[PDB]
Amino acid sequence: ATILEVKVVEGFGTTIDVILSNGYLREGDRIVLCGMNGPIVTNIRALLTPQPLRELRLKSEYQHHKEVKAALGVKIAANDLEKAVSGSRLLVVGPDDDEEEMMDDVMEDLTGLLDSVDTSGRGVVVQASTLGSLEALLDFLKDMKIPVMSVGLGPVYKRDIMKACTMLEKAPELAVMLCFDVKVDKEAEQYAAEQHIKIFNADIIYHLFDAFTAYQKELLEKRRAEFIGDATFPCVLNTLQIINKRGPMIIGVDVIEGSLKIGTPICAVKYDPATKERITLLLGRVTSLEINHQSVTEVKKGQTNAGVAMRLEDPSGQQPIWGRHVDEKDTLYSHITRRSIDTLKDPAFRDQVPKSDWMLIRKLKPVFG
Amino acid sequence: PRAPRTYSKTYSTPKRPYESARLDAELKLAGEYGLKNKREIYRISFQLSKIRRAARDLLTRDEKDPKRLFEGNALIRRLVRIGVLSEDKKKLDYVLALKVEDFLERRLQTQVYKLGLAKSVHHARVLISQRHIAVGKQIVNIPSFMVRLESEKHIDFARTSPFGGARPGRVARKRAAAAGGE
Amino acid sequence: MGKGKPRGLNSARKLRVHRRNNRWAETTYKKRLLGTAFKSSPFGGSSHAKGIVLEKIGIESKQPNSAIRKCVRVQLIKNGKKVTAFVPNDGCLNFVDENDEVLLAGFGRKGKAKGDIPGVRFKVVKVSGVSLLALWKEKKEKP
Amino acid sequence: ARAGKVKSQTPKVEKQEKPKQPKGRAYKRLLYTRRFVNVTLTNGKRKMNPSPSSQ
RNA sequence: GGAUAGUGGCCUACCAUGGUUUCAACGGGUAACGGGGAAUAAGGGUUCGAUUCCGGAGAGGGAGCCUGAGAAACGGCUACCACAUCCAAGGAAGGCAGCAGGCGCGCAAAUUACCCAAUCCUAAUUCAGGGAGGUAGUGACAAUAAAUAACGAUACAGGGCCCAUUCGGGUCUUGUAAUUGGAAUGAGUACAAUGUAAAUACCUUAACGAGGAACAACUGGAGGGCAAGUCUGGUGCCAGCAGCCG
Repeated sequence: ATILEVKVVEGFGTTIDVILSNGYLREGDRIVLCGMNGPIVTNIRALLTPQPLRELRLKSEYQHHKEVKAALGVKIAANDLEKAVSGSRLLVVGPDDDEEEMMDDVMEDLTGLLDSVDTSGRGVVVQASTLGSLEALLDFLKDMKIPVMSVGLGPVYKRDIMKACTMLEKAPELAVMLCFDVKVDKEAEQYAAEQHIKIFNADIIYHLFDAFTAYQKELLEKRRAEFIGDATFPCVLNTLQIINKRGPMIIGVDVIEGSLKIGTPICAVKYDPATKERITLLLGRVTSLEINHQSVTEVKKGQTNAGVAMRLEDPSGQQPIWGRHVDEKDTLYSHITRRSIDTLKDPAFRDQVPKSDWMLIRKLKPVFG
Repeated sequence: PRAPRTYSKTYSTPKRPYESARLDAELKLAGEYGLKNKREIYRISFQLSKIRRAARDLLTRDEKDPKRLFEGNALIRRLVRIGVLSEDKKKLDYVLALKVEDFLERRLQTQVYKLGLAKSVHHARVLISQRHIAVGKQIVNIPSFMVRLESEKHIDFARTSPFGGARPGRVARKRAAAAGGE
Repeated sequence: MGKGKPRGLNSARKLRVHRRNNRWAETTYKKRLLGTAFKSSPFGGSSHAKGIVLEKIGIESKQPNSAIRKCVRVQLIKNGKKVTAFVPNDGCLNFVDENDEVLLAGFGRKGKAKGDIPGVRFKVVKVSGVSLLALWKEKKEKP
Repeated sequence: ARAGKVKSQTPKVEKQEKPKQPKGRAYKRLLYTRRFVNVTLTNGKRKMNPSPSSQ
C-alpha cells in the first residue's frame, strides 16, 4: 500500500501508479487514500498491467486484470481523485471500520511540501504531466528566483490560460506558461497571443528555464534603458561665447563635469547673493547640439576640446534676456533641486548611474537648495 | 419509457400570508383537534373545494335532465356514506354549505376520543401512531383515516399489543426479571 | 360613440394587426422579441456566472447617507467582460481574497442600481466552493 | 478598522443552558393554551411579546 | 418522345407567353423540429412544448453506390475536405447524437455494477441470443403518508364559588417544577422465514432498545408594507442594514 505518481492519462483521467509490498486487490472493493484538501473514499474503476516492459515511458496500451497479487507495481484507474498526492498509504476497507488516522499522518507530509506556490503572488503558471516532476520544477524555479503563483496538471486548454491573466494589468511581462512535457489544443494556442501571454512549451526542463530567461532579459532592458529621457543627469557648463541671443537661443558652451542629454533641464544661476534665489528658469531643455556640423548624445566627460553649440527651446515662462539677466561670465548648471531624485533609485539599473557616480549628488545640494 | 407515473399535488396554500384574523381561526381548529401542521387544515380546504366546484357545475344545469341527476346523486350518496352530510339533507344545495368542521369531526383521531379509550384528545393520536386500534381485523395507524359510518361499530383495541392479551410489558419486563429475584 | 376601433363582424384582420403594432410599446414584450438580454446585460441572459478577481475597490454611496460600500472588480470567464460586484456583511472581503474564482448573482431589481450604490448591479455569493454565509458564520473554513 | 470593525470589537456574550423546547404538536398546544384558554391580562389591546414596565 | 415500380416539366426537342402580388407575394430573423400536451385559472385569455406516445430529419461535413422484397444503410462500402491512430518507415486501420466511463465547455446533469425471471423481440427457432428491457447503486427533480413525547398523584399557584358573621372547606377545573412514577414505541441493531434469476429493501417477528445529560429541528424574521421587543450591553455619518419608503 503506497502511491508513487499521479499521472493524467486519456480515458481514465487522473490515475495513480502504486507499489504493493504485500496484499490482494480486486476490481470493485473501495479504498481510502489521501487528497491535498480532502479525505477520499472511492471505488476501483479498472486495473492495468504493462505486459511486460516499462511502466509508462512514452507509449500507452495495457492489459486488463480483474484481480492481482503482490508484489508488483500497477496503475489504478479510479474516480473522485482529481487531487491525490504521491506517497499516500492506499488502505482498504472490506467489511469494517472508518479508518483514516493515516490521513493526519500523511497530510503532515503534504502541508510541508507545496509551500512555494504563492497563492496570491505575481505570476506565473506551471503545468506538468506528473506530480513528481511538478514538485521538482517548483523547487528548481525557487532557487533561480522566478516567482511562481498557480499550479495544475495535464494538457493546457483555454480556461487554464486565463488562469494566470490577472497580471496582464500589473507587470505586464510576468504572465507566461511554463509547460512541462504536455501538449496544447488550439483553442488554447488560438487564445494565447492573441492577448497576450505567451506559451513556452519544453520537454526538457532547463530549456523551460533558458527560453524564459532569454525572453525576460529583452523587455527588462527595454525598460531600463530607456530612461533616457525623463531622468535628468546633472552637468556643469562654461559659457565661452554667444551665437544667437534669443529666438532661438544658441550658446557656445564647454562641458566640464557630468553628462548631457537631448532633454536636460538647464538653469544658469544669478548668484543670489543674499536671498538664495535666481530664479529657477533658463528656457528648456536642449533639442539640438552641434560639434561643428554633428548632433550627438552626448559630451562626457571632455570628449571634444572645441566648444559645443547649444539649442534651447521655449516652454515655460519669460526667457532671460542675454546681457541684462544673464551674461557670458555666468556658469550654467542643471535644474536638479529635489524631485529628480524620485527618478534616482529605479532598482536593478543601476547602472546607469554607474559606480564612478555620483558623488556629484553629494554636491547637489547646494548648489541651489 | 413505459408509462409516466401520474401524481397530483393535493394540498394547496392561502393567497395572503399574514392575515391576523385567519391565523386565530386556524389556531383554534388545531387546538381542538390537535393537528401538527397548517397542512392538515389545508388538507380539508382543497379536498372540500373540489366538491363545491362539482356542485356548481351540476346546479347551473337544468333539473330532470341526465348528468345533473346521475352525477349529483352519486356525490350525495358518497357524503352520507362517509358520514359528513346528514341523512335529512340530500338536496345538492346543502352540500355547498358543508364547512370544514364536519370533515375534521369525522376522522380516526376524534372518534376514538368520543367513544372513550384515550381521554384528553392528544393521547388518542399517540395510541393510533403506536400500533393500537384495529377497526376491522387489521391495525390502522394513520390519523387521517376518515371512518366510513357503517364501520364505526367495530372500533376496539387489538387482539395483540397492550390492552389485549399477548404482549405483557417492555417496562414491566424490567419488573418481571427484577422482582422475581426478591 | 363607436369607441374608435372597428366593431365589424368581418373586422378580424384590422383588430389583430392593430395590436401587433401597439404591442411594441411595452418593455417586457420589446426586450423578449428583440433580445437585448443575449446581446447585452453582461451575463449571457442567465441566473449566475463565475469570474476571477482583478482588484478590490471602495465605492462611495449617494446623497442623504454617507458611507463606503466595499466592492470587487471581476473578469468573467465565458464572456471576457469586466464588472463591479458587491460583498455583503461586516468585513467579509477579507475571506474573498485577490486572484480567486468568485461566483456572482443579481441584486433583485431586473438590472438597475440597488439602494444607494452608483452603477453596481451584481452581488458576490461564493468563493472557491464555499459561500460567504458559511465563512462569516465560522462553520467550515476556505480550502 | 476599515473592514468589519464591529464584528471583532463587540463584547462577546455566549449561549445558556435553557430547558429545551418541545417540537411538533406540543408547541402548537403551548400557543393554544398561552393565548386562547388561559387568558392573558390586557388593559386595552393585546400584546404578544411583553416588555419590562420601565422607561 | 425519353426515363420511372407508376403518374408529373422529373428530363429534352419544337412551340405559346404566361404564373404569384397590400385577402402581404418575394426577401430577412428565429436563442424554430410539427402535434397529442404542460403552466397559470371568474369569464375571456397570456406563456411554454429539447423530453416517457404518433410522424419526420441525421449519424464528423458533402456527394456516390453494392447486395436484398425493403437502404442513397453508416455498430456496410468508394472518393474528396476536416480531425486522428499504429509503424521494423515498405505501408496497415478509422466514425459513442447505442451502454456505462473520460476529456472539454460551463451557473448546469448518475455506476466502466447484477441478469435475461418478467415486458416483449429475431432466426432453420419450446431449448440460443438481446447494455432493447428489467434489478440494485448514486439521487432534498418533483409528489404521497407523518416520530421529536401522553396520561398520573404530589409540589407550586391561579380560575369557578355552597356561603362571600373574617376565615376556609377547595366539594368541581386548570396551567406551572432538573419534583417523580409506572405504562408504551420504532428510529435502531438482529436468529430465522418470506422476498428475489440471485441479493438488497419493505411487510411479520424471535433476542436486545428513552429518561431530559439525552434518541437533542432547522430556516428566516421582530420601525411601515406585514404577524411579532419601546429589551439590556457594544457601535458612534464609521463599520453595516435596507426589494421600496429609509
